Parts: sequence; structure tokens; C-alpha cells
Amino acid sequence: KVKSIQPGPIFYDVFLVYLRVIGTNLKDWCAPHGVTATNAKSAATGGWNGTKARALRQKMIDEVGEETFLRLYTERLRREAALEH
Repeated sequence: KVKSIQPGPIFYDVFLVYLRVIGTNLKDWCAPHGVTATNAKSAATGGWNGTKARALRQKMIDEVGEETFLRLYTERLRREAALEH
């Protein structure tokens, strides 16, 4: 059906590439949050799932629009599933 936004590889790429669309990068996005790029990826992929990681994941979603994040994330998943079938 439709999926809600979950962490993982696609979450991380959609956020990473969104920063590119609006012309920042991971490095410069991370700094005002007092966090590392490496910590940003771990939270985004769901590898770190502590509640501090959730707070950061929510900032990534609010950076994109929540609706825009869902649309990018959803259409991307559709394309992978299409190659897997």
C-alpha cells in the first residue's frame, strides 16, 4: 500500500540528496545541531535508534517538508520495488 516514513537506506539517501536540491551538504547541515555527519547517518539509517537519534531524525524530516519527505521517500521506494519485480 502506502508506507509511513521509516529509517533505513532510503531515508538516508532522500535526506542527503534533498540537502543537495536546496544546495547545502551533510557537513554544513550537521554543525548547527552540534552533531557529526557520522552520527547523522547512523540515526538516519536506523542503525542508532536511541531517542536522541529520533529527535535528530525529526529535524531531518522537518528540514524537508514532512509531506515532501513522504512524497520523495514514497516515489523512491516505488522505483526500487519496480526493479525488484
